[PDB]
Amino acid sequence: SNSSVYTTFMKSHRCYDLIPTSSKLVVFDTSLQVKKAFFALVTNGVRAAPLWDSKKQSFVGMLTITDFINILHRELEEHKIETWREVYLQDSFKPLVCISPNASLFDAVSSLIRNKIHRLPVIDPESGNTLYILTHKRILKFLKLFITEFPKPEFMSKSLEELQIGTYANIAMVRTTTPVYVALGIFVQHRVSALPVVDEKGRVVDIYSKFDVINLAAEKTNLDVSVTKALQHRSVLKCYLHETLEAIINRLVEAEVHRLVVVDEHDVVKGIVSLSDILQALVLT
Amino acid sequence: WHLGIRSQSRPNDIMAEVCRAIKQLDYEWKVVNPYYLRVRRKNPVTSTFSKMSLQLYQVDSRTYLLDFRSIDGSHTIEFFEMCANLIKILAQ
Amino acid sequence: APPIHVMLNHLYALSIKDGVMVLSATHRYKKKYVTTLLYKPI
Ligand SMILES: Nc1ncnc2c1ncn2[C@@H]1O[C@H](COP(=O)(O)OP(=O)(O)OP(=O)(O)O)[C@@H](O)[C@H]1O
Ligand SMILES: Nc1ncnc2c1ncn2[C@@H]1O[C@H](COP(=O)(O)OP(=O)(O)OP(=O)(O)O)[C@@H](O)[C@H]1O
Repeated sequence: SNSSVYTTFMKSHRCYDLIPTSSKLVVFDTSLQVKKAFFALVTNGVRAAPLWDSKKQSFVGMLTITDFINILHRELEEHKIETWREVYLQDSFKPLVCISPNASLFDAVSSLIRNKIHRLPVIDPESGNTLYILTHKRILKFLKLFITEFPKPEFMSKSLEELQIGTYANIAMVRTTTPVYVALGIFVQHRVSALPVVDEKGRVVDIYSKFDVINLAAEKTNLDVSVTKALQHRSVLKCYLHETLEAIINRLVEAEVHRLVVVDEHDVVKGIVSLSDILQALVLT
Repeated sequence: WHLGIRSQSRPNDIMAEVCRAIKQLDYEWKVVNPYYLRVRRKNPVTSTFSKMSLQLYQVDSRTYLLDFRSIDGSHTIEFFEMCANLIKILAQ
Repeated sequence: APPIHVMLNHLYALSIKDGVMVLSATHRYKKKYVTTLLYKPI
């Protein structure tokens, strides 16, 4: 099963396998104020945290950048995570998705993909404890350690166009002139992590992310400002269709970045390949 | 980080307070030692049990340390909640 | 009277700030150790 090797490898291992020997887990009570939770996230240096509801005596989901994006899109910080989740009836409509330590990595990848989420809490059925938080990135690194170290399938050599991996239609992008609030709206509208920034020609010049929006807002100074000006407040990776899938992967993992902009010789944007596109290609397929 | 909570009251008084706090809590408790304990909180929502242990240590001539140890929803989190409630009452 | 990886299972705490209490403890799952921090409103 050389051409299905990766699938086999992932079905062979458990989520328990990529949990660190010693790890730290930050947990919020849903009664926590969004502002304080936000600052708790920063001081700990994490982008998301599992949510524990005291009334329900249960983990009810995750607090992610997207949740902030939605919030900002509508006192935001005074109200409890509860109140905000209730406004969207989040517990009922997008209920917690969790996975067991003994479940396979393949199941984890599949779950992440089909549920369109990036965080997958590893919970022990026996104690109900959350042990770890799975992500595409962590799973990919694990797969990568295997990829580099054992004979590769022939398709790993195949180019991107050749393999048809990535998204090449309805790409969500922004122009340098585009106001930040406009970008805000399109984030919520397209459910996408980052937006390529393009000039009048359409060439890619920068990438704008949900975190940029949140950074700008935390600054409390107006959303009306364009995309490049906001980008000046800070502190691009692309690929070509002719490049090999293996080379694309290395690039992703090396720079610990989440996706590449696929572009023309002139840098006009053709497509986008993200970690999930990679995982589904290798593992789920 | 801090291990448990500290107190400079007389050991017997400290233990008198804990039992009081536990009763206000409605948690059932038993006494292994004069200043050591096992606390069982049954769970209202999940109808399950969470058990922890309290041991009173001395630290210096004038100071004592109350130690919270869990016993093998979420059991870790419930342990935190049981401890939090106790400390809130003791905080008063 | 009172008696004067050992920590495993022992409650730990950061001092309270902004009416939020942070409780932490390290528990073992198999060969893995998880240090959990609970941020709960006082
Ligand atoms: N395991 C999960 N179960 C239920 N809901 C989840 C889970 N993970 C995320 N969500 C919800 O899905 C939405 C999308 O978050 P997701 O983590 O997928 O992307 P994100 O916000 O970009 O986070 P990240 O920074 O990890 O990419 C969020 O509102 C979050 O509350
Ligand atoms: N700007 C965009 N416009 C359209 N589609 C996109 C854009 N960015 C990513 N996609 C596609 O959306 C899907 C998920 O995108 P996203 O970048 O949110 O996921 P992901 O990045 O794979 O998750 P992670 O950030 O953990 O990799 C992927 O198929 C990706 O190809």
